[PDB]
Amino acid sequence: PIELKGSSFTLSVVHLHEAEPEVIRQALEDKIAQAPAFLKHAPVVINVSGLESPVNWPELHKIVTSTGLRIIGVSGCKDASLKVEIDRMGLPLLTEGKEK
Amino acid sequence: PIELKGSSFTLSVVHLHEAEPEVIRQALEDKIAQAPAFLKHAPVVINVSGLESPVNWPELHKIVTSTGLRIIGVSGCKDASLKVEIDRMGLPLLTEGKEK
Repeated sequence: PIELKGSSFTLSVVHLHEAEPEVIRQALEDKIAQAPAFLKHAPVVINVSGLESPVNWPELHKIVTSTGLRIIGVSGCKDASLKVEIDRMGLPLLTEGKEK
Repeated sequence: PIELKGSSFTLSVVHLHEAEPEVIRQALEDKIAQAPAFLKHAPVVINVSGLESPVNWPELHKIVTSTGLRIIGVSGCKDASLKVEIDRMGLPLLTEGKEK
């Protein structure tokens, strides 16, 4: 009645780099206008490896979703208390594979 | 400030087969007890290709999440009104790749 399998999926990953909350919002909006086919309502993994601790995750989360991007999970997290904040929302942490 | 990339992820996929709502719940619980490491709170893609139209998605959704599985997206959907019901929740439809 129920079967558990592994599978490869090709997901879009938004690599965030250290910047002011308003600069991030602006950059995301500009990218959605530039690439509407790829980014309008896009389900995405958020890569936070380019961010510097401490990350204000409730704020960043609200900025990303405010743009319509649907956050699948978060990759590149090393910081322990950033992990706690991500789990509090119940978002998966994910491990990336080869570029696709 | 922001970079868009493609990447491969290996996600767990729960292949659902046509069965009574209560039989599905039972099977999911048994699988969580059998394989707790792989399935307790597991983020998962739900494959509905083994299901027969019409699917009662609000009901099935509530049964799957009731067990603690976190639904990443849904794969194998062909039925058009099942797609509508899935989008109403804002869940991504996903395309599977090679077994991993």
